[PDB]
Amino acid sequence: MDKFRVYGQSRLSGSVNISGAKNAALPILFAAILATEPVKLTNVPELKDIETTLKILRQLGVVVDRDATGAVLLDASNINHFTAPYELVKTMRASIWALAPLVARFHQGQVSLPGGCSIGARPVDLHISGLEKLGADIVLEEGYVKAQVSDRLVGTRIVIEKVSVGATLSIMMAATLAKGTTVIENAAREPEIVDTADFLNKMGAKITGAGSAHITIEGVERLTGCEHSVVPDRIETGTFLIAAAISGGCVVCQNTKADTLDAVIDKLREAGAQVDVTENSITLDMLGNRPKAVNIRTAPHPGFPTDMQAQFTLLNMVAEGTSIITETIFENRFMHIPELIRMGGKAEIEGNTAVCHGVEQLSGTEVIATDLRASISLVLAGCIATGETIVDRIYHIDRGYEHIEDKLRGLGAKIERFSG
Amino acid sequence: MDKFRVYGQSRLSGSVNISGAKNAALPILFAAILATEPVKLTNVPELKDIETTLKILRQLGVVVDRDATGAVLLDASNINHFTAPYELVKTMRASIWALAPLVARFHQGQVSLPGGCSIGARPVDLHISGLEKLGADIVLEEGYVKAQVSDRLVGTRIVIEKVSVGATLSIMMAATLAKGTTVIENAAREPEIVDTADFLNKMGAKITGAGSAHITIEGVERLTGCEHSVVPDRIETGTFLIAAAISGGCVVCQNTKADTLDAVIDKLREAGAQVDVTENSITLDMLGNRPKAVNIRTAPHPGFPTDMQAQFTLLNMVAEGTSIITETIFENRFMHIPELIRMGGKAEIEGNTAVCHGVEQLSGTEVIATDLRASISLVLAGCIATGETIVDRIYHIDRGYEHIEDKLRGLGAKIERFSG
Ligand SMILES: CC(=O)N[C@H]1[C@@H](OP(=O)(O)OP(=O)(O)OC[C@H]2O[C@@H](n3ccc(=O)[nH]c3=O)[C@H](O)[C@@H]2O)O[C@H](CO)[C@@H](O)[C@@H]1O
Ligand SMILES: CC(=O)N[C@H]1[C@@H](OP(=O)(O)OP(=O)(O)OC[C@H]2O[C@@H](n3ccc(=O)[nH]c3=O)[C@H](O)[C@@H]2O)O[C@H](CO)[C@@H](O)[C@@H]1O
Repeated sequence: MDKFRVYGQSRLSGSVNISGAKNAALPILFAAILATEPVKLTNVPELKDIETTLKILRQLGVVVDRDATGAVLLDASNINHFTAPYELVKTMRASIWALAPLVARFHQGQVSLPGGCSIGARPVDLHISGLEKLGADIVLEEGYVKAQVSDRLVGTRIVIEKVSVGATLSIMMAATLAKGTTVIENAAREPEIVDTADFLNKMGAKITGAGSAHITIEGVERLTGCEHSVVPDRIETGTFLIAAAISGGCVVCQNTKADTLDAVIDKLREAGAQVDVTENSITLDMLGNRPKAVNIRTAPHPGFPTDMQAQFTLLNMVAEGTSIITETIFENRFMHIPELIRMGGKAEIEGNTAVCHGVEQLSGTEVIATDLRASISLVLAGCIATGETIVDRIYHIDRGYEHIEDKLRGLGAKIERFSG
Repeated sequence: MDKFRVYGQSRLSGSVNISGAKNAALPILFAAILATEPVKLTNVPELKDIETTLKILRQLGVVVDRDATGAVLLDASNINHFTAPYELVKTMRASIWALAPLVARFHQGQVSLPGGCSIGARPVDLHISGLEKLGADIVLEEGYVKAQVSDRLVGTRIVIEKVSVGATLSIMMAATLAKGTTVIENAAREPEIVDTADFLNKMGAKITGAGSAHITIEGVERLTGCEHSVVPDRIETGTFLIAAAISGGCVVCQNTKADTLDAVIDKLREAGAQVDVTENSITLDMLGNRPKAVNIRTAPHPGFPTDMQAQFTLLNMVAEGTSIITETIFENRFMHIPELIRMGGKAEIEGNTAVCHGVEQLSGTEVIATDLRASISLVLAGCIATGETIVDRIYHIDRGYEHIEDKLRGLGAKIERFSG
């Protein structure tokens, strides 16, 4: 079981290159099940979630591999299996995205129903419901969501009652091959949804409104292929900007997208940080100052992203003053708080809210990671805490961050991967 | 990684012997740190939690082992180490109970601060707070809760603002050796607390009011030793009564305690079960009938116990009608719902409430265990579901149930433990 050994107080400063969004690459890879011609994806991060997706894709008949240039070449021209197996699905619930394109293109699909997840209740009722409105017959047999449709899907008006990133993407994917026009009202607006829509359009789709709560899709017979550069990862960017904010350092993020982090950037400024945004980079200079506590409320884009919640919890735990953190997306995503309390942090939880009291310094000790995106807060804490910190079960971190040790070391952090 | 293979529909009927309460044996074993003379505990279940406690106890200088008769012999006359190490504490947060007796008897103690736990936020602020009111100086250093006191503790009035089983037990333990009298208002009333108090009294303690919200303890210089038979486990009993209730069978639980399951028994009757209570046994006969849905609201004893919540969720998922399950103890203890949904169950979660719709039959498939007490619901589901069911990560089950496969097989269930 790999662990991270991170050392005493450090000023995190320097340059770091931002990779493509994990959550844009993932849905794009599943959407690729629709491509009848070669696909070439660039700027795809190198982390476990991508590898798992490739394993699922390959067992469907898709030929896909990353070459020496780092680009992902994919050929889905001969899919001959239409099931995403339980053995793989259980490791990454996002694989539910395989159902939509499979049934839209091949009129049948099967995916293991995602079970429980630590961070909260995550049913996929909205995905099923949306596909059913497009004309799909779906049943649950032996733990598998089985979808079938006698003819091409049929576009129609669809109002998702809850703001859902996943459901918005499943429905949109399926809608690209449906007969007529589909309209997704109350659609999630996340930047990854915009990128997937742009990807599909480059292959012949006709999607407009992506980024808004009103999506319009004019179905087509089939999609071809394309080359696509994945949109910069706003969460990785936010995470590194936070690295400087919590250490009083100065960090420059390269290859960023200016407008996908407004909520995060505003909070960093509210906390006392100076941030400079150029078309392709973002620089945060904490001017060697301690952060000022700021309240946080997670919500769908463009509001504050839940994937940046833990990162900001850490910022608040070392800031000056008291703050209120409210999580409205996943009601049980505070696992990092008690791990941070072990390091000297001060906070109290009540429902979906946490009230933190900032402290001057954290102290190193052993802590456990459990959330692929949120747990990064523990590694960051190790970088600014006194003495030594041991972050166990970092395999979670490897699912949501590429070359995390190299990128952090590049900012002055003393971190080494070991086992035993 | 061990898993359970359980087979198709079965009527669970027969006799099963109930063991001592895991949660009475655990606090009693930590309370034993106070004993200056030999201790002999009988009716102690054989499950992982006991083994972990013994490992912690042994590294303190306590000589303790279960003999061939199954009895646990303990000698804490020569404790020479006063730290419960992170390596052990992280596997069972209940080890926090080691701090109270250590500081009360040796005036110093050290225990790793429990980190995060899947089922919910579980701080121990009340334990620390209570010990501090008794005269202990406590600090958090390098992830360890360090307690110290220059002289014997001093008894005083203590009002725990929240109903807490753990805090009620830490404070009571420490109070037995404090100077003067301690009064614990708003104390938790659980049967295991009554049993621990009876155990301590047999060693010279002077505790009255256990079982009520008002505990009175007259401190003494030192405690001696005794022989004690652990109180029957109400949760294991409830679990087996439920086995019959969900399968229309008839089960007889031997060596039970009549009055520790009133809430559970009433709900079973509300659900259509016939239950006969004798001084030493409880029999549930479902008369081969399907259960009638019943609402559930968890709360401190004598209300409905959270440790029986999943078990009843399963009962509701196969009952007739709709039900509302509200969890007020641990807000994130519904992990079993999505695993049960995979088996054909119907339910929707909203906050700390789950609304279930009973179905006629469940269907076998693979599911994952994650809660030492709650996950037993998944194994039970396997017993009544059609076809085959695979319950993975049963090591959790082994922490909270002794010889679970043997006891279930003894009721007609087809279950086998395997790996790979
Ligand atoms: C692979 C991926 O991109 N994962 C991201 C995606 O997850 P995810 O796909 O789950 O995001 P959703 O926006 O769909 O849903 C968030 C909330 O909606 C609920 N819900 C969702 C679907 C449904 O059918 N029914 C339902 O009740 C969920 O239980 C949860 O409370 O968005 C989250 C919020 O930005 C991120 O933290 C995840 O990292
Ligand atoms: C070893 C053992 O006996 N474990 C049992 C014990 O756990 P446990 O010792 O945690 O029980 P508690 O009754 O003390 O507490 C339950 C609730 O109180 C909160 N709390 C508790 C202590 C504290 O200092 N601060 C605080 O906020 C917890 O976060 C939780 O929400 O009771 C639970 C409820 O019967 C059972 O499900 C556990 O299996």
